[PDB]
Amino acid sequence: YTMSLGVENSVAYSNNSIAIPTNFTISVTTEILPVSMTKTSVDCTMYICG
Amino acid sequence: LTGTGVLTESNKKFLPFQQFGRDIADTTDAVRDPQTLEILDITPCSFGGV
Ligand SMILES: *[C@@H]1O[C@H](CO)[C@@H](O)[C@H](O)[C@H]1NC(C)=O
Ligand SMILES: *[C@@H]1O[C@H](CO)[C@@H](O)[C@H](O)[C@H]1NC(C)=O
Repeated sequence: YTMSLGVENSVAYSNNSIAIPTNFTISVTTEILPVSMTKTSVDCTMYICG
Repeated sequence: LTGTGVLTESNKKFLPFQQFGRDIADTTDAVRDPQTLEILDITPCSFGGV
């Protein structure tokens, strides 16, 4: 299929009118970041020559 | 077949025709001994940085 970009909404704009939030949620959301590779070392001499 | 290693005891299920066994690195990891048909484990001999 041709993929959906999302819900094809349109904002109900006007002059002289505004929308104001009456109620709210706290949200908690994960975010994950890597920080380290596995510290690795090669004895190039033993690796090449056994 | 030459090498240097720790010749440990093995439980490895050698099939009747098999002469030796390898790990992924082409490293021969087990041998049927040619004088007595017991199976040796060629465990890695230790090395590290100074
Ligand atoms: C603002 O919207 C009203 C209708 O609500 C319209 O009559 C008026 O012309 C608009 N004025 C401007 C400056 O857009
Ligand atoms: C906000 O939403 C919660 C949902 O449980 C509701 O109980 C509460 O009455 C609402 N508060 C306001 C100020 O609208």
